[PDB]
Amino acid sequence: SYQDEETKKKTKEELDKLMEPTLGVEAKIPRRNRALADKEGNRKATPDTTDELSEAQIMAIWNENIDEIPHLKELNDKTTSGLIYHSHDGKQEDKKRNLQYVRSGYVFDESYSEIVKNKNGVPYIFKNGIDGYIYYLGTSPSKELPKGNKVTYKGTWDFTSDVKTSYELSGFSDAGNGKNVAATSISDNVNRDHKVGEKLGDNEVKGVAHSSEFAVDFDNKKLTGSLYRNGYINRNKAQEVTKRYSIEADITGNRFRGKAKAEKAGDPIFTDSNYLEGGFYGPKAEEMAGKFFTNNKSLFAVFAAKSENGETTTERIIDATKIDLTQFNAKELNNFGDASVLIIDGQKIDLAGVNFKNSKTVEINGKTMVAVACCSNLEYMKFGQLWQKEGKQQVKDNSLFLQGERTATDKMPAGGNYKYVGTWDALVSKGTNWIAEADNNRESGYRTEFDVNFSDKKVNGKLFDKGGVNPVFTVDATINGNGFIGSAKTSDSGFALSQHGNAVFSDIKVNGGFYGPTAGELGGQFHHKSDNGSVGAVFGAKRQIE
Repeated sequence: SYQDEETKKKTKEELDKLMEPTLGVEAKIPRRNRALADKEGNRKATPDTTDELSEAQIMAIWNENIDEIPHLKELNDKTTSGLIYHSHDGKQEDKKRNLQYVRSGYVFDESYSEIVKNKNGVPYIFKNGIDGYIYYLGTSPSKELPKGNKVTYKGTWDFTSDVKTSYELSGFSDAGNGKNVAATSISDNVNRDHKVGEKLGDNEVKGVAHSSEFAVDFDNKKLTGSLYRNGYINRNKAQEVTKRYSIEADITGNRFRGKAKAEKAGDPIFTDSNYLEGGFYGPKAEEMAGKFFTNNKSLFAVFAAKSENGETTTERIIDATKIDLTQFNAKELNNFGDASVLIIDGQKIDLAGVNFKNSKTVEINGKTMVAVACCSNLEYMKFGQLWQKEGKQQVKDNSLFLQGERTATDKMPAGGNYKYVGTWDALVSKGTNWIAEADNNRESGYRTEFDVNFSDKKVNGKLFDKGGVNPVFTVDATINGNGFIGSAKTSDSGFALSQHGNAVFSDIKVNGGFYGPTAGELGGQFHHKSDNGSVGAVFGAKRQIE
């Protein structure tokens, strides 16, 4: 007498490329080509007057190890200067940046000469001076966010302009003033080596280099911020602190999208941007980082900041877990708030498809990955199998995954009783390998039934084998916030898979979540390893009517 409640499909958004989320972003610092001839060996009527910034030069990056600074090894291998620096290298006050989950700013060779000649030996590329990148990179995109109307983050920002020989900028050294090398946060004449609070000697130090501050309103999913330039400070010269930008953004998943507003009029490079995007990093959003690109393409900027502590109450926004089927342990997956996407090496694998469950095969080189994702009636979560192919078919790294976009806790139903119907994937390993495979045969297939009492804050569930009359697994759990937690178990008799004893499981931890606008979807996992008696499982179910 039961069927899927009819809910409105999740609204599909199409992001401009720059607004797509990534672990990090980098851009090369522009350098004017000073060569006098072109590649065919003919004299240029005029030398280049520009070296532009473009959206194509703004690259997504995805290194897992943040201690491995982007391009740092490449720059050391090719340097003839021995003058390699980066914004976290600790050698000056402005390069002491104590972040745990984020790295940002710049990495560069102070003086690198690039001269490319054609086959007839004529130079058609000549660039010299600072060589490097502006960037940010984060790790562990946040799965929980603080509660509250104002959480403060403090940190830095950094930037590179483009190049134009007509630029007449002030405040920048000859090492990068826009004419031959971009004006950057490397060449800006700011306070780099005196700490906040110092006196020189009547002059108080108010800031170091380029500082950022953000006020995040997590409960309204909004944030604002400011970006400051902290000028050179001397005995003969008090510090000029100027605000260059105001920032506003809206939060989606663990990301935010917005704008940067230039605070001073008439500046040829510090101009408005409609293209600001960044995210929260750390398990509980202890840090944030992002970038923007001005609308006239004069500037690519990055920023990074951290909150004072937590210590703070958080609400979970995302589940994304992989259960490995050879060790039966779990690991976190990168996810930005879209459960219908699997993220591997910065490549997004779309999990949706026309059928009830769908297989996607993709080479994220050098690995060739297969994902089998369920299901088409689940809009705010996905689960299934993930493995790597090796010939056809020797399977490698076999695993299960679950992703979901959690219900907001204040949108959790307040009582009472609802039925949830779905399916599941699992591997039980005793002697033989017993498998569960997702299907939509709710009569005799691999069924999952859940009764959820929101009043009693109790979740009860049954998980079936195909054709079975009784469930091979049951779960008892308690609702807390927008998730649930409890235990899975077998019958006291276990279940068969005659020579060896049945598999019997008791008290296996089950973690689950509620997904969607009003918890119309739920899902969870449980895993356990023992010799003998191993099991890994993911499940999902849709709220029913009648």
